[PDB]
Amino acid sequence: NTYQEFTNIDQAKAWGNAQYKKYGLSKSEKEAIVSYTKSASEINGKLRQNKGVINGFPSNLIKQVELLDKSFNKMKTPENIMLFRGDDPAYLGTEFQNTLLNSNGTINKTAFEKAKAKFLNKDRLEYGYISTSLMNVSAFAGRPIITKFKVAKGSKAGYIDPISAFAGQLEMLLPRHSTYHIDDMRLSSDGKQIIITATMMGTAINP
Repeated sequence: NTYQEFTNIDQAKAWGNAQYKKYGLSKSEKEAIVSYTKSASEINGKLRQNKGVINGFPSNLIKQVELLDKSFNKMKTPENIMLFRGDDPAYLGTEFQNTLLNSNGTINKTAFEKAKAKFLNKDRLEYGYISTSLMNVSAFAGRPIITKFKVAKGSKAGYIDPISAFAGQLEMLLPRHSTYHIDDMRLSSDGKQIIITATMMGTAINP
């Protein structure tokens, strides 16, 4: 029914750190996660390019992917929670790359209508892992698309921030090959961003 939305950075940090302490990640799992924060766009890129098939990857990358997948057996959220992600125009498709944004920096309204027609009330499968934050952090202030994921209690989700190679993102990671349903899409008050609300469902990878 209701999803916890953190409104205070220290509260979010406190809750996240308490979750992390309980996971009991293996040494190999922690290594795989640290590496993921340094090289996510590459890993996620290869997963998208190959539709989740890792057979042709280098041996070290197969091992890293298997360790990440396995880590989510220890990383579940204990409550209904709201997660946040910032994205650039290519997230909506090649066609939006050079058309979503006006010269002035606002969302083009015709491009917006094409995006809702394409995505609103539809399912979407993501082959890569999904990096998110416990809040709408300053790092995505400049990003034209904000997604809010409703993640249900018991779902695979881990607070990896304490071992991230990068600071200040309140980072919660979700499994690869996950499906979410886009419930709503609207413009922000100042018209510079698309706010998407989505309900997270399952992943097809359960090692």
